[PDB]
Amino acid sequence: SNIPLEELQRNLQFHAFISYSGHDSFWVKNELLPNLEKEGMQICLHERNFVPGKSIVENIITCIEKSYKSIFVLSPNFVQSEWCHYELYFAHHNLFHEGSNSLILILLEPIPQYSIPSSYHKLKSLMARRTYLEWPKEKSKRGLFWANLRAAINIKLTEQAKK
Repeated sequence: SNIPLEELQRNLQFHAFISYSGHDSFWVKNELLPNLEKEGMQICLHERNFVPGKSIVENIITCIEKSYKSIFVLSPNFVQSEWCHYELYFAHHNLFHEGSNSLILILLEPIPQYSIPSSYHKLKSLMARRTYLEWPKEKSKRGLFWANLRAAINIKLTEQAKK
């Protein structure tokens, strides 16, 4: 017995979600919030009252399934404080590809590579994704950040690997 198409149904719930830490939650809500909300898109951010009896490890990858785009901020407090919560991400690989046009990388703060453990493949992997956005120290440079962020989405990565 083959199930028809009518039986299977799929729909979107959110436009995009951001992944940050409480340490830099203010900046995200004082920069990213006003940066995304400005467009009027459904931004899925952290919110009290978490769903009980639901593993978070899966939510990390699920966020992309329920959302249209995945936004993550590269900060030190993330691996310094949320080294475990993020560690789970490692197990997840299909979460997203390299040539994905629905991901926004924002480097809120620098991160020490020497500290990056060999086991941390997801973190060290950044070495290749170093072509992400960086938060400027000057206020006048802030305009460039958002500018590059958008352009980065307009451009599509180029990767080719076959045997």
